[PDB]
Amino acid sequence: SEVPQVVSLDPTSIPIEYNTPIHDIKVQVYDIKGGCNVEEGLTIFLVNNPGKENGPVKISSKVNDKVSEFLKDENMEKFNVKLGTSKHFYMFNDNKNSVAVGYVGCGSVADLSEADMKRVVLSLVTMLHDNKLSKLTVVFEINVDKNLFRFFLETLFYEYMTDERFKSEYIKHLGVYINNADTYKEEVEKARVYYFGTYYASQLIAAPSNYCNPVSLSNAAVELAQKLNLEYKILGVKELEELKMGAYLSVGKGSMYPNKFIHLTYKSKGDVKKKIALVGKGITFDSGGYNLKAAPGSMIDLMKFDMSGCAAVLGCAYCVGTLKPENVEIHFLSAVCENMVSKNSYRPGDIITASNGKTIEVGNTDAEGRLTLADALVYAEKLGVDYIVDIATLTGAMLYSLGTSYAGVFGNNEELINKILQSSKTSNEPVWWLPIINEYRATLNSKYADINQISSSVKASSIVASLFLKEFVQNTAWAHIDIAGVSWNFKARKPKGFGVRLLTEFVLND
Amino acid sequence: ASEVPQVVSLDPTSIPIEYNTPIHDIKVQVYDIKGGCNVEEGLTIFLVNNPGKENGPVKISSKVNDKQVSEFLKDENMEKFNVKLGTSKHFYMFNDNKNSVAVGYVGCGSVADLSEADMKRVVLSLVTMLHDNKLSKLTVVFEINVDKNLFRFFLETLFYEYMTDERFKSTDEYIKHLGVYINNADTYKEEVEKARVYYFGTYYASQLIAAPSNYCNPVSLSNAAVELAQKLNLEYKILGVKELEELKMGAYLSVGKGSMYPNKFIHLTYKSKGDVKKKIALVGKGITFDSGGYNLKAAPGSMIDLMKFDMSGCAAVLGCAYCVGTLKPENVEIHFLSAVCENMVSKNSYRPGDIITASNGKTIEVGNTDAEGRLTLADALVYAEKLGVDYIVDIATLTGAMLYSLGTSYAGVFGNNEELINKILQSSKTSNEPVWWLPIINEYRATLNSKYADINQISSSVKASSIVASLFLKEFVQNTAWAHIDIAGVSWNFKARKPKGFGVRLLTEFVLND
Amino acid sequence: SEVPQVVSLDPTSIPIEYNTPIHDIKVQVYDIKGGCNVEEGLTIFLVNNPGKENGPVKISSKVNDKQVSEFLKDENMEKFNVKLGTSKHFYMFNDNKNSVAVGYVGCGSVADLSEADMKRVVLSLVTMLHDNKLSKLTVVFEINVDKNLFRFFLETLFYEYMTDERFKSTDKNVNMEYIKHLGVYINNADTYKEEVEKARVYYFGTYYASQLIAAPSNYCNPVSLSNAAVELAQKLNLEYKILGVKELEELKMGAYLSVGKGSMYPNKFIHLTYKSKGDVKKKIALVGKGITFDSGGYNLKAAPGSMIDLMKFDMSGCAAVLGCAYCVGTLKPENVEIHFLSAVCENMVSKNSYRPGDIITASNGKTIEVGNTDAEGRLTLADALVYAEKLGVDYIVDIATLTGAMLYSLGTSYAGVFGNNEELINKILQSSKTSNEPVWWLPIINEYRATLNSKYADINQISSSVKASSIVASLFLKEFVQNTAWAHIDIAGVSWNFKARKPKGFGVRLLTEFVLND
Amino acid sequence: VNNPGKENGPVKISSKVNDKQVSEFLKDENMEKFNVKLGTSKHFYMFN
Ligand SMILES: [Zn+2]
Ligand SMILES: [Zn+2]
Ligand SMILES: [Zn+2]
Ligand SMILES: [Zn+2]
Ligand SMILES: [Zn+2]
Ligand SMILES: [Zn+2]
Repeated sequence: SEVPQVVSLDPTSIPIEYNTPIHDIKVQVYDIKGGCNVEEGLTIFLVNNPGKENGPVKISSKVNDKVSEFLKDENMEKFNVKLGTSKHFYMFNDNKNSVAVGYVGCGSVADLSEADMKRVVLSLVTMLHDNKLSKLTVVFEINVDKNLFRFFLETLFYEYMTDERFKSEYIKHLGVYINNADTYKEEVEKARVYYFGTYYASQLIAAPSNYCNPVSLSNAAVELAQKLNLEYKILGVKELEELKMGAYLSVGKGSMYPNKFIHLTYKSKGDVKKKIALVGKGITFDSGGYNLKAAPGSMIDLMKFDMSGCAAVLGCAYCVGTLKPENVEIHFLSAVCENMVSKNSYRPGDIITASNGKTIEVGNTDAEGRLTLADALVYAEKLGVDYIVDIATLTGAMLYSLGTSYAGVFGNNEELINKILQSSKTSNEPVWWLPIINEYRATLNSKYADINQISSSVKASSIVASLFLKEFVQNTAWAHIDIAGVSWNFKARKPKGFGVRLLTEFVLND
Repeated sequence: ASEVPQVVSLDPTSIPIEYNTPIHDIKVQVYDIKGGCNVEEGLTIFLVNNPGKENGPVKISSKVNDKQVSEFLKDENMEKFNVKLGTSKHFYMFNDNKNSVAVGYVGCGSVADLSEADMKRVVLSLVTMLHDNKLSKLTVVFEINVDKNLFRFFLETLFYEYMTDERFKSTDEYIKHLGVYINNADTYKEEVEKARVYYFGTYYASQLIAAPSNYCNPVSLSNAAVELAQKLNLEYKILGVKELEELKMGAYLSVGKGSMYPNKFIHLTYKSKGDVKKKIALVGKGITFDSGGYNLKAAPGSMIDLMKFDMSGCAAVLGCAYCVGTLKPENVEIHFLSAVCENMVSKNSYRPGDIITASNGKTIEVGNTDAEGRLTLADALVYAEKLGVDYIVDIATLTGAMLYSLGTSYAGVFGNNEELINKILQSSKTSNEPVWWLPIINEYRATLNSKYADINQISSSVKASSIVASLFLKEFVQNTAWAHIDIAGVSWNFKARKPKGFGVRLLTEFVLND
Repeated sequence: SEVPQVVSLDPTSIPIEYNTPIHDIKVQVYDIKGGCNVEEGLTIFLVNNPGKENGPVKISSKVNDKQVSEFLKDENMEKFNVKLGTSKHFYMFNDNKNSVAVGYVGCGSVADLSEADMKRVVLSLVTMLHDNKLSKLTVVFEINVDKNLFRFFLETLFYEYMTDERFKSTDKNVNMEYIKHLGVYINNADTYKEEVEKARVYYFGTYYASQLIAAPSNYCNPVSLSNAAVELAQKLNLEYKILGVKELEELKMGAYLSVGKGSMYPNKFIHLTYKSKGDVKKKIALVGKGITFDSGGYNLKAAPGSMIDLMKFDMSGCAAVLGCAYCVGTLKPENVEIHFLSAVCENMVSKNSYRPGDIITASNGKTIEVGNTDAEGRLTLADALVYAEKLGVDYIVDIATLTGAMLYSLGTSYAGVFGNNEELINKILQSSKTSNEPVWWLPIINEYRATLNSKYADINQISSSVKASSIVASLFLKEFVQNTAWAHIDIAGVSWNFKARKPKGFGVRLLTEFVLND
Repeated sequence: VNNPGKENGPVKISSKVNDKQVSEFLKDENMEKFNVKLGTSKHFYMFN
């Protein structure tokens, strides 16, 4: 638990902000029914137009200030609903008080996608990032699901929150005019919780590899655990050795940082109707090892993110510990380590031995993720759970298959896959089912070991990796969410925290 | 039918096609296992498994109508051999008539329900027993459960794998009969001729794909489709450059500018003789060589020597024309399409950057001349939709990225309509040509926003090419249920070094079941 | 015969210089025993010190001049050593009170100078002649050389001295004057005298080859090159025949014709024949790869190190053959009949080009699946070899810039020879030794044959698994010779002198010694 | 076994064998069903 250092100026912990300004926002919801007040700060109307370009903006809600003149149709026609196009204006109201008033365009379609709502929020955040306001209020002139409302809120909080921890003001009030604002009120605290789980995950991901390394990551998780009263355990090298976690130990052989295997457990208040284990890939930095990420495209500069799976698990723990779902036992697991080049590193060609006794021929040391997951997956399975769900920035191939938006889920059990897809729906974190194609299993037949780590022929890498992992779950329903492609936001230069909400929604729904 | 232009008089002017294959001469007889097996001339093979017991012993359970053969195949003899999948053994013995018989088995493993890929393995083992053995008869005894579709798949695969394509051999004996013993033989009988047609559909597609690009060019490919149409009584229109310009197919015409072969757009039509209740357009990418154009395929792994196969879509479509025209399904009108052209590098080629106008008036900014299939498909889809069909299904070797997403064993199906997608997946199950449903992610659409044209041909940010190509193709279908099958990954069998003829059975099952 | 043009400024012939200044040099050999007259120009001593690594210069020849003998006393020479390629210049007045330039080039301490050693010597000697205005050079051999080496010295001096200025316009060298006389002093002079005009013919044959290789692809294309061949034959009284496309079609040379499909230039197959008066004892076909430009085709030479800018040299094989024709036509050997074919064409990217994957049919009926369009050399040679074999010949020797792999195996000094007959290969290694053009014997490893098994055609052009591509290409060519002793010299690595940025003219001497010494 | 001259020629076994069943199997009429293409093999189980 002390972090080793090369020089005294090496950080020895990950800075985390738990108490964010976003927690300092008092939120109230109101029925668009009763009309809208414009007493203070910034008022935005979310508007669309079926049959557009988009067409003009028309406000439909009645407003309790003669602001009404501004939002009359002569002036609003000058503005259109093209998705994400916004305008806001300052003006005085019935009190000669300063009000700011505007709109965000919501396209032509009256049902809105995960990604369109994102574009909506980004535009709204833009406005908040450049205006000092005590208050913002939001008027929904577009239909939205209870889930999507939350998503809007979550996304608003997350996108609005800025991470300043490595650099050497916010609204205090959010008001919302919806409609059946009773149906919705309850999404508010969930949103806020989901925001933090997400944001927290993002604090870990964004934490560079020199702050966030196996030891610091393990201390943080223990601290998180402590705050939620989750049971915690950090297996160090000696117990990982006793446990013969050789694939896992092999990957970290090269690091100055001892392997740390995080095991957090959320025992449930209820009757124990599902033991579930969430297993995240925690490579705190992936050099690729001796198969160094040197090829144009390999993105060595981003490989602090290769623990995104682990962070997503941890952020999910935050949400679970907080919202306190009933009837579920949950295990939060991650084989945390670093993939480094060294005299001590495992080599291409090494035959290593997983904790289940499977010998594995390493054909490429940058495929280290499935090696550590193999050992965690046996550990998970030994727990006697019903469901194992792992989540990993496992394969560059994701980017060529589903790309940066949707993650793929592979599995050995249809009904588990289905519970993941439905969590996808309600978490509004897009996941798509991908097959484990058994025809490819032959390409893992080592000549010398029991199994190859990688195929040399097949290029469907995400599929071979799933097939590899599948060899390490004997008897338990298991799904593997590969987030290599979706985890970092390339346009915005930051983690999405992808997966926290989806995993939480998953333990909440099933 | 047009003249194939030539540079030299030695340039071939048609695709050689073999219609009467040795497989057609095979007499197939199906017998019910309950009557026992006669084991005489040829090679008699048992398909045996042992469920649950991995590599378990061979036990022959069918009655054999020969005391010497029964003696040889008693459990005590057979238990020393095992059912490991694809394992095989040959036996030689004298039957009750003092006649030498060859018997054997192919292990079918320890899983009750064989998968398409398992059965391929079995068939491959079986075919190695047919190779290098001058046999007049093979008899195959099913001691494994298969449904009707798998049984048919067994025969198609057998026929297909057994057949050897020797059209291009110059300087470098098939069974005549095939017995099959299986339980409830009478229910399987009807798959036999179906399998025979499917085999040829596929094999025919395969001959076209395997045909090299000097043989199989736009003129000779379309001529082949005309000929096929004439043999099958399908209607046909081949649209040439003049008619294509008139139709304003500037996407399709641009790709072909750099070729010595004029574009030729194939429109085969099968109409049913009774009231037509569904109209379907099947559209295949038909790029008879894809050099990549100015975006030349030069990078390692780009496989420019396999690029004759960039008309696999069109082949699957034509092979489906064969199956449909042969089986004559009712109440349906099918249009078989394929904007055929060749993507070459020339003073006349279209360029990266060129802005081109499709037949629906949409302008396209070309980012990469090697993303040419989507452009030819664009105008095909516009054409297809002007036919006013209920469904448009395209099949194309569109994106190399398929090799990185689903690999070489499962094609991707995208579409704008779930019902149609489900019908394609249904057809996947029953044809046993595996397809997986992949999303058209609307969030990527903005990366197709061109600063100058209505739309970009390619995304400059999104590496998910199959999805982005799909999204592009979707811009060219206004109002019709449409699906798109990316077979780039699966069309060519790298291990066997031949085409699969993939899609033919799939498309045919689609047309037949719906 | 008419060379097509795209614009009127495109050259319609290779410019060829036949009367080179080297031809105007009167060469006299004298016996060293009678002493050196030192009366004008430059007198160079070739001097060694066998044993003493960089030992001193000590002149051994009597010099018939008090003053020049004084200057060359041991005392005065000691400051200088014999390091291979070292040289010095001296200036003095002879007995006739005339200014006289004298010098030496060091030939090292190994009494047996190798090809590459003698080349360094001639190189040093040529630097003494460049940047100087001299009417006469005399060279004094104070080293031991056999007759072949003496000839090689002369051939090399001539070749290296000659400067190719056909493409200079505004930048012709104001300062290139050539000696008009060359005197040679050697032991047993009479025995070396034969070698002078042989050297002179050998030099021209190789220079001629060199001019064709060095002519860029817009000057040297398949029509200009074959027009040059015809002119050469005409000047030498050789029977010749240029097969054009219609005849190549009738001959079903589909492999050859496919390679040239993409070219704005019609394929032209050169066939020249030299026949002895009297009994023809040996009949030989010499086949030269003649790709006048090799883009690689649709497998374009785009990768780093593919040296596309050099690909004018892809007709080096042809050039060697044609320089051989020059030597053979000039020296008129007895009891031979030599064919000097050359399936000439250009490998371009076009709507008309052949494409990877194409299956083409060679003139012997064999179908070939093209796997890479930049393996065109073997395709043209396949048909050239069928044609050669049908001539009823005893030996077919091809020479070809076939494989860049040659740079990884033997590099830039030694060519590789492969073949189907040990005696033929040994005759090649025998002519290699007497021409001083180094060749090394490499194996046709039959084990790699299976990788040319095509699924669809009779044979693959290329291996998709074996990287020993000089061997594979030999395997392929072997398929086109049924029943004739045949060897293949792969000069991809040695044809171009990278250090001097010009052709070596590699092969002419080798092919000539081969033809002569039979 | 080989077949000199005949590319992919028939299998012909010359050795005399000490068993009448295998002798039968090895008769020319059965063995010509097979060819000598390098590496091509067949083998059959029987009772002696
Ligand atoms: Zn890695
Ligand atoms: Zn990794
Ligand atoms: Zn392309
Ligand atoms: Zn293409
Ligand atoms: Zn080449
Ligand atoms: Zn070449």
